[PDB]
Amino acid sequence: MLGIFTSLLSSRSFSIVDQNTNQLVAADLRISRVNTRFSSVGQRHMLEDGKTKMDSRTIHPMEIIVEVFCPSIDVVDQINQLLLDRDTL
Amino acid sequence: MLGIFTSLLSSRSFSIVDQNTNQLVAADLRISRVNTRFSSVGQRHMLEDGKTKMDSRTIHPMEIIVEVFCPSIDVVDQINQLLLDRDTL
Amino acid sequence: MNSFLKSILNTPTLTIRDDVTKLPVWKSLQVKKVEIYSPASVVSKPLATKDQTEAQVYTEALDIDVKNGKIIQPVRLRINAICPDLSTVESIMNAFNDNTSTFAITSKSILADKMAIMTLDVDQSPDMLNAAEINMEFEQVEPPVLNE
Amino acid sequence: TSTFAITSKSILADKMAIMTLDVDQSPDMLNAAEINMEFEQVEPPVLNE
Amino acid sequence: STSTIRTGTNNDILLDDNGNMVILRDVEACAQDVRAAMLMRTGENIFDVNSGVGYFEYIFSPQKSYDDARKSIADAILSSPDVTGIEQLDIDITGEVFGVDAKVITIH
Amino acid sequence: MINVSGFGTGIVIVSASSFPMGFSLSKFADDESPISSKELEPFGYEMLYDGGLFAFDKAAPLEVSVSVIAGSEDDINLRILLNSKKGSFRFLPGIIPDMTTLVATLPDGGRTVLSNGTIIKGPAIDTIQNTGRRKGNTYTFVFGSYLGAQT
Amino acid sequence: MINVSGFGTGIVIVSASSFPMGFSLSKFADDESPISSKELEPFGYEMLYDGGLFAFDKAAPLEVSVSVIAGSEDDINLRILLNSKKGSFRFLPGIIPDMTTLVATLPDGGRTVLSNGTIIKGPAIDTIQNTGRRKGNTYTFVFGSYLGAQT
Amino acid sequence: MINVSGFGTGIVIVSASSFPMGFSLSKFADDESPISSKELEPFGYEMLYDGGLFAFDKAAPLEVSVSVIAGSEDDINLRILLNSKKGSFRFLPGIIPDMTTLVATLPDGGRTVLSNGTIIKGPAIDTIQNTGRRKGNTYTFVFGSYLGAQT
Repeated sequence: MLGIFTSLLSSRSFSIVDQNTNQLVAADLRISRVNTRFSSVGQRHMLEDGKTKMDSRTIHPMEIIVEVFCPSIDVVDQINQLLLDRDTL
Repeated sequence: MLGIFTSLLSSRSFSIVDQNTNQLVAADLRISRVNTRFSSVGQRHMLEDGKTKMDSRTIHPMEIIVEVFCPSIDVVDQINQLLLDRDTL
Repeated sequence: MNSFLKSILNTPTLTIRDDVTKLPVWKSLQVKKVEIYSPASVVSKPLATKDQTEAQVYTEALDIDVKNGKIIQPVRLRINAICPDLSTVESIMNAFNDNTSTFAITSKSILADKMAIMTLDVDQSPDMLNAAEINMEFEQVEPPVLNE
Repeated sequence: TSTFAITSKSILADKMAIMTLDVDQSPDMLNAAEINMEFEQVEPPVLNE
Repeated sequence: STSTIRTGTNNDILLDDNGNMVILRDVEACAQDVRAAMLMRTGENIFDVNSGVGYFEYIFSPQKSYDDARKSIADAILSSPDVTGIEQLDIDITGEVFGVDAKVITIH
Repeated sequence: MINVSGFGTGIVIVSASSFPMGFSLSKFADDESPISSKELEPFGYEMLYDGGLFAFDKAAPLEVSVSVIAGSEDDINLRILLNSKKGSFRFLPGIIPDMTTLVATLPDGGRTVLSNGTIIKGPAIDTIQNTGRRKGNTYTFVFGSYLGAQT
Repeated sequence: MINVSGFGTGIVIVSASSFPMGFSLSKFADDESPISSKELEPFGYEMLYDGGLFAFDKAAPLEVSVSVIAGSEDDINLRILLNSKKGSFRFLPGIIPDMTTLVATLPDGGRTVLSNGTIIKGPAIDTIQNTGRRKGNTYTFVFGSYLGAQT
Repeated sequence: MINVSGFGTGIVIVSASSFPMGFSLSKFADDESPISSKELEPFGYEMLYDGGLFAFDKAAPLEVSVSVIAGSEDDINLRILLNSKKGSFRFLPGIIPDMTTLVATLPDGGRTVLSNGTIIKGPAIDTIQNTGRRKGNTYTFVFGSYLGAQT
């Protein structure tokens, strides 16, 4: 989307930067589509007279679904390591 | 369907009549399709020998689904009033 | 196709105001679809009737029973739009994340009030390289009961 | 209380009652209406000696 | 069963020939109440404030869309007792006239 | 012999709001068919599971299309009709601009009273062909009333 | 006698950012239609379940297409217009390069003011036909205003 | 006058791995189009619920197709290019065998610099027509870089 004039003819779209050590991860994946779907839940409460109070709202965690093409076996191994990586965000 | 020979070239098909005050409501709806689906449930009871007695039958309430085009804002507001109308059948 | 020639009393301009501040929020949010679902709930079990009574003494009792046996569920909207700017999307994400948020969506002629965001989907695909399709869902926190 | 005996091409399914009944009125069938009925066997034809 | 004192077009208590106050009931009372409710500017009730028509924020102002004016007028009409709803609400705009026409379906 | 010539055919199109008095089409195109109606289908059939047949009614629109010479007064009037949104007119239980086309087909007297319809589609701008001559403009209307033929 | 010729037709394309002053198309193609627009459909009809008809408004684009001779200055300008990404300009509440084509059709004076639109598709490279002569290049624009026609 | 002839057109195809120095196509087919390109579509339009128009960028490949005489050296080189699996070469952040075609379209010096692409399809074996003359072979490439034209 607009918002930022990069004025750069080589800008990178997708990045998975490891939060600790601040390093690029799987810098070769060929992305094809990204869906960052949010979620939240209401608390509909019917009450006596025909009416319904929603009460509060809970902010459920966001999810991202990325479709990619892996052209290299090392990239496939890196993705498997990401899945098996329980200690880095 | 047939059963009645109106012999009249201006007979109106759809009619939502308020049961009390006997008045037409939402008279400008342009109906497109109507599905008056019934419902009922059996009480299949398997018993000893290979067999199943259905017992009796309970008549679940009728459902009717009307697809329509509302041409005007007052008709849309009349539909909203119908939904919010909890005191008339 | 001159789309600036909109109707006067049924103008097709979605306007998401903010109840707290009374200001249009998320402008430049080209809207591609708006669906407004307003459900309810009626009795499932057969109501009892006390017949062998009179005209208009059965009618009022039936009216009370009918008003007694139907419950209204809140309205929800599903706006499908296309955000052209990152600022609008950042604002939408922040408003969604904020726990306290009541807005007033005004569709073509619908004036749904006190609505809060339930769902936000931002889809980025190779056929929309600039801008990205967005699917927001709102739900009514409380019907507009007139505070006397 | 309703028991019928549906006889298809060669079946004689008996002791059969209506469970569901759908009547559809569409703009492509201005006269007549398309109906979809469902039947269930209340009791298999056990031979009452 | 609504009831209201008889008022003239000047919105003042209009008496009868014998110097009494007429108490209209049902249809005429509801019609007069609706006419009186549509003539009350918003924020004029010390005890309601939010009630009243938006004659200075929705009408009489460079407002982009008159749907808000339509909603305010509809709310003002529905605020009267025994009104149920509105069958039709025309919001036509003439050169300098904001023509409004209602078709209330009051229960009487 | 039977004379089936279409010369002398005239059309009078009268609209509810745009043209209360109506206009007349007499200048028809030289390459496109001046009048062309899609096949009306007011009946339908279904097959029973015993090989039988069932006949019923179905909703049938009359899709008529008239072709006019590019740049003519009839083309200008039809463009004016095309460029007139239904949302800017008052509403009645009838159709939003319910225009009718009284068609007089050949001086024999055949009159068609096609009514209760709207305009569906038409060309916004003139298309210049390969030959260099502007293509005739075809405007399509749809109608729900298709009776009134005489002689 | 109606003159439906096409000689003398000129187009002036003015773009919001790429060509603020605009350029002129006069060198139209010889094999393809110099100007061709799809059938506009600003209305729609639906069938009620009692056989009636309902007419409503729809969203209608104007898909215009202009054909130019390969290698001409008009073709170069149109290719420059085509190879201009929408992501490299500022946002305004208006359309990203909101380009308008003023069409002066014939010396009679018919002016069409198609505006609020942008180019959609076109040939990036010149295709050489079987006969050995480069094919004419047809660039398609889409527009959201067909009003302004005169005479 | 405008010379839109195609005689003298030369193509230089250089691949990253198969033909690092590249080869030259000059013997084009006599029946099929020597160069044929599908219309590039780098933009798209969508309709808002108020009838408005939105214009956005969409991904657009350039599908080129060159036709050569069956049995020629250019045909043999193109078959060698086609029969080279992408999995048999090494990998870089770039594309697998990046092949670019420099098109000198005329003595004008068009100099089309189509790059960032690969071959997609073509004929493996020569087909013999009814007449008995082997049909010209058309090989299709796709590209993602479509800028560099001069004059």
